[PDB]
Order: sequence, then C-alpha cells, then structure tokens
Amino acid sequence: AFLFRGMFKNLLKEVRIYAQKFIDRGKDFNLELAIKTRIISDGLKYSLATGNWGDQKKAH
Amino acid sequence: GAPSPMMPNEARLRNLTYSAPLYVDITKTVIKEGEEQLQTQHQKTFIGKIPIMLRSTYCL
Amino acid sequence: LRRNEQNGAAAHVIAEDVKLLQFHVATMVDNELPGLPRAMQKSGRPLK
DNA sequence: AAGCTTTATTGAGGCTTAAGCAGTGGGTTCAAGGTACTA
DNA sequence: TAGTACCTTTAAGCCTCAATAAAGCTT
RNA sequence: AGGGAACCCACUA
Repeated sequence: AFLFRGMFKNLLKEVRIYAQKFIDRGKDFNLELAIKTRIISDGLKYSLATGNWGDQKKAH
Repeated sequence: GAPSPMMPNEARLRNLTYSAPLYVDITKTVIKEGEEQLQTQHQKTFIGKIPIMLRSTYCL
Repeated sequence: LRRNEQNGAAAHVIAEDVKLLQFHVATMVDNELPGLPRAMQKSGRPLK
C-alpha cells in the first residue's frame, strides 16, 4: 500500500499532465488513452523484483 | 492479445509475473462556461497489474 | 562555452556555463562534495 | 586624571574522514520513452 | 497519408567564526 | 583455446 499510494499519485499526475497538455491546445483527450497503465505495473514489478522499496531513480 | 488464466507454475516456467489486472471506474463530468454538465462513464478502465501473492484470495 | 564566447553572449550565460564546467571538472575528480548534487547518470547511478 | 583601542586566548559550530579478513552463490538493470521529420 | 531515426549510520580530529583583556596611545 | 560491468541480497569460516 505504501508503494501503491506513490504510484497512484504518479498515475494521477500523468493524467493531469496529459489532460493539461490536451486542454491548452483546446481539444478533447481520450481518457482510456490518458492512463499510463505501466506506472503501477512496472513500478510494483520493479520494487518486488529488486527489493528496493521506492522508485527506480531513488535506488540508493 | 487474448486473455488466458495464467497458472503460477506457467509463470514460474515462462518467467512471467503472476499479476492480476486492476480496473477502476472513472466518471468524467465536464463543466463549461455557460453550460451544463455531462457525466460519462468509463467503467473498468485498466490502470495496471497487481502482483498476486500465491495462495491468497485472488490467487488461482 | 567556447561557442557562446565566439558567438558572443550575456555575462549571465557565460557565468552559468562556467559554473557547469566547474561542476563537471570537480565531479570528474571528486563526486562526494557535500552541499552539491551527485554526478549521476541518466539511470540515476552516480558516476565513479 | 580615567577613557579609548589593539592583539593574543576561549567556546561553540562546521567540515572531514573512518569504521575486520577471506570466501561462495544468485538477481536485476544498465540501454528508453516522448518526439520531429520524409520517400 | 504510415513509418523509422534521433533528442534528451556515528565518533574523533582540525579549522574558523564570535567574544574577551592587559597595555599602549591619547586625554 | 576464451567478450562484461555495477549494485543488492543471502550465505561460509
């Protein structure tokens, strides 16, 4: 759950970044295409595979 | 692209990650100046794969 | 830095590029200076 | 006169450097996704 | 118009500040 | 007739 809080926060961050980039252009966004499903997937997979409990860029 | 029920032994042999898909509901409401709201239902959007602990409730 | 000197630029730009050159030389010699970022690669592992 | 002013001691804060030897073995990730642009 | 190549943990030392005090300069 | 590095973990005396 400690992992998943950060990764769901990053999912919502990338959804807001995508949708912000697609409303500054005055368009509509595809929400099913807005979700970066690999944030939760490879984040959980990385932390369970390596054992480092965090993100890839903060291994130390 | 066809989903099949992955057994843990097949995950061990084929070097797969024994993970289950996570689906969430998002309701999109659009508020526009001088306009009403529209509530659109994206039911069960994929947002990632949760690794499953063996012999837990959502193990096979 | 040499290009920004020959294609002459601001003193602020040259100051920042001298600062980056100083950081790069110093981290090529020592990558453990406190109060300073580590010279990490794109993957995040610090350089030796 | 008693005030003024200058060069040698103290006390606390900041920086730096160190933290056993020799072996196996495995596991992961490095090197990664947007792009700007063509024949 | 689809597609491929490129852009970006603590423990002991040393050093260096602020703060003082006889002692000579100037009332 | 011999093309890996780094880190992590577990272990041995």
